[PDB]
Amino acid sequence: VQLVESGGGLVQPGGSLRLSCAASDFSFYDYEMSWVRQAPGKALEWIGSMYHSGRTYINPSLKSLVTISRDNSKNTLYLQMNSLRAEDTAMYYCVSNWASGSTGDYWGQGTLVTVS
Amino acid sequence: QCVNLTTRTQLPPAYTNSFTRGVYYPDKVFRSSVLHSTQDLFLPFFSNVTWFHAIHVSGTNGTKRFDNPVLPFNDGVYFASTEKSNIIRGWIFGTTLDSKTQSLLIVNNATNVVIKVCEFQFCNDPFLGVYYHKNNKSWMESEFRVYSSANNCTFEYVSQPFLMDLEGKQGNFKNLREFVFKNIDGYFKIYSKHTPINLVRDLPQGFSALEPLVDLPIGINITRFQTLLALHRSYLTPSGWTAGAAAYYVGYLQPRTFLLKYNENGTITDAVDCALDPLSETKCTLKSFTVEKGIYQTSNFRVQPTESIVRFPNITNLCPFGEVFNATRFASVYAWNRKR
Amino acid sequence: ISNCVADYSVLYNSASFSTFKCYGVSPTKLNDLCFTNVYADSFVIRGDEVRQIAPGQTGKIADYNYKLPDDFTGCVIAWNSNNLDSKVGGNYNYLYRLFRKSNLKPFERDISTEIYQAGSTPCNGVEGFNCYFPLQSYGFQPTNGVGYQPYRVVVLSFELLHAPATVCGPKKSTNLVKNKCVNFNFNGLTGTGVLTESNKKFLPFQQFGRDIADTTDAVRDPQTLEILDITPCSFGGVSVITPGTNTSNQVAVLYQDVNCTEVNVFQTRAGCLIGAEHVNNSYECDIPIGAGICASYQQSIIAYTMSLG
Ligand SMILES: *[C@@H]1O[C@H](CO)[C@@H](O[C@@H]2O[C@H](CO)[C@@H](O)[C@H](O)[C@H]2NC(C)=O)[C@H](O)[C@H]1NC(C)=O
Ligand SMILES: *[C@@H]1O[C@H](CO)[C@@H](O)[C@H](O)[C@H]1NC(C)=O
Ligand SMILES: *[C@@H]1O[C@H](CO)[C@@H](O)[C@H](O)[C@H]1NC(C)=O
Ligand SMILES: *[C@@H]1O[C@H](CO)[C@@H](O)[C@H](O)[C@H]1NC(C)=O
Ligand SMILES: *[C@@H]1O[C@H](CO)[C@@H](O)[C@H](O)[C@H]1NC(C)=O
Repeated sequence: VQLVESGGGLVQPGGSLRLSCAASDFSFYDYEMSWVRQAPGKALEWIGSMYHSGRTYINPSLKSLVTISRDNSKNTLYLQMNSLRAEDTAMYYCVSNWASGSTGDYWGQGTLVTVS
Repeated sequence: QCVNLTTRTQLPPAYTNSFTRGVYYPDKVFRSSVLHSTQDLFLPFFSNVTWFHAIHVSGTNGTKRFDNPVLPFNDGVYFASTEKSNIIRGWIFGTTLDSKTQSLLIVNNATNVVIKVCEFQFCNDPFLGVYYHKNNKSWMESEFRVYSSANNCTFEYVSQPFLMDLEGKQGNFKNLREFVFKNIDGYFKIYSKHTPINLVRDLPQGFSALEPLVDLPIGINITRFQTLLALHRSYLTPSGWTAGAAAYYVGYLQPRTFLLKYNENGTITDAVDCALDPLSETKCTLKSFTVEKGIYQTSNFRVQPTESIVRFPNITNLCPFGEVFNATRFASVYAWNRKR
Repeated sequence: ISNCVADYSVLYNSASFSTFKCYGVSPTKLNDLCFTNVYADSFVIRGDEVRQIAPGQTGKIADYNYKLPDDFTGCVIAWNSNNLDSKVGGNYNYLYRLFRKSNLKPFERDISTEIYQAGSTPCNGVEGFNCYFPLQSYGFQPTNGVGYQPYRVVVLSFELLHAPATVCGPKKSTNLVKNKCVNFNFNGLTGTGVLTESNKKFLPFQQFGRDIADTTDAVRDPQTLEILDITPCSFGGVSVITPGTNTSNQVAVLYQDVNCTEVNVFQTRAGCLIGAEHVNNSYECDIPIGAGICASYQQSIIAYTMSLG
């Protein structure tokens, strides 16, 4: 897959977690990016999104623990979620060209996380 | 990708003539035992077909050099080639062969022929070649070195391949694929078939009506062409590119009147050009392939004018306009002023 | 959409439909008029602001995001999708927009999101007060109002470019009946005649045959791919054989070269002779008919075979 994520594992309730997925060309991130996760038994739960300039809007339902850092030369973006609870034993995904439509986005694979 | 090798050789083409070649079915109408006369775009009998030579492998010491330039194409081309090895890959139909202009691509890809049309961004010199892939056990004949990147186009046509390796017998066929690509009223027509022929060079005396196999509904006013020839990478044998050779033809159609014979099964067996010889003109007027003895009035011949003559009197440097258009005041409607 | 068939008739019976709104294009004759290209649309917009997509109207969505053609080559097509995107707790996922620069020309597809100044305070890369973010959340719930729930608004637009046939309707088809005078339309080959199967060595690329003097006689079926003959059914002049209005009034009507099998009865080489008894006598030829047969009045009209002498 052209998009891989690093991070996760068995963490005591309350720890931190990170995911890293990167690209190469400056113009590949035109223009929208976001994040998503599918917990087993849970529907889609979008969190946040941002444009090229970096203006962000976050879903007010779970907007209390959102912190994102972005890069351009490295062509990266990181969704940082802290305070790992017991309801995150699922797989995550970062997406490039998220808003482009049904056939304008590329998906990923994620990593397994164990939470007690 | 986007790599150039043009070389030098420009050896002249030894002009040859096609005896009876370029006879086509300019309709989808069945006809049995009727001699029908048509006034369509055809290739005149016994005309100079450009005996082009592809990349010259003259064997004393290498020196492979390319002979695939851009030519002016009026209406169509009669294209034929032996290529016992599968060398010809496709065509680079276009108008300016640069950006900002639409172009047509034909590809062999002998699993599925691709007729692709996209506003590509061609690099400097377009050619072919073969490189490694290091995976999947495949080889690279990408025409993206011809077609750098496409944008603002959604024209694609992939069908059952017509340019197979239908030799299957290793000799006496030579896959003499004969083509005409003609543009009519913003519509593209292609006709072709395979002919087995034993001659080394030139063209034979045989007659073979050439059937259609695809019609393209796009509408590009194509002006400039280009052929493609398969090439292979140079290896450690005492950046290397483009090893190969071929031999291909180029023709040009002319508006002509043609009389065509039809078999009882609808297959065209013979044809006559109605503008070559007075004898052939006699056949067309009588609508028969055998004329009995006598004297027949075929047509009228007059000698045409040569130049142009214009004669005007010695009146110059006068323009009496404005005194009637830009006058201060005009007369009343019932008392209009008539200025001679 | 190009080199396809846009089944509009199917599209009238494809999904849930509530509101038809057409302007400049007839809604009943979409299949007949073949178009060139179709650029499909799919609105996700509450019905309150949908009615603003028209000249002489302004709105945050109609004249800002994605503009329909002024000369509407299509219809303002909006339906209802109340059962698509409803979730409990409020669907705050989709994106609003606050403001943009100014009025825009038709067909301006916006991708960039340059920062906007609201008053005398400049942004210069600053987001916040007087420099608003271009995103805000929606609200969708199964318990929300129908109007504020999402709508499936798939607006279809057409084009009359000068291009070969690329978009048109299906036009359907019918069945085939043989040995009867019918009216046929095989891809434009309109005519009347008798259709019967024939054995003609048609080439695969050849559609319909034609004999001398350009008289189509054979056509290949577009579906079964069979060779069918074409010939006009029986016609001809009608002649009347009478002994004059001085001896009787009985007449015999002759249909020239029309077989008696189709509309006493006697069949000749000149055609069926209706109203004349055939007798094996032979006298002088009184009323000439043809082919050595000619009738006479005895106590009825009887057709002989004329005696030479
Ligand atoms: C049909 O043919 C040509 C293909 O290029 C196009 O119009 C031409 O544009 C060039 C500009 O460099 C002119 O040199 C040619 O004279 C133009 N052709 C003609 C017939 O005028 C375009 O695709 C089409 N042009 C027309 C008039 O239909
Ligand atoms: C072909 O060209 C050569 C010279 O270029 C000329 O001698 C010859 O007559 C031409 N033949 C035909 C059929 O045009
Ligand atoms: C066209 O569709 C009909 C559907 O019944 C099918 O029977 C027929 O075989 C099709 N035509 C050809 C040449 O296959
Ligand atoms: C006309 O009628 C005769 C009756 O003998 C029959 O033999 C024939 O088949 C019919 N049709 C034609 C074309 O003659
Ligand atoms: C008259 O001709 C036909 C035979 O072809 C038949 O109706 C009948 O047998 C004949 N009658 C007499 C008296 O010959």
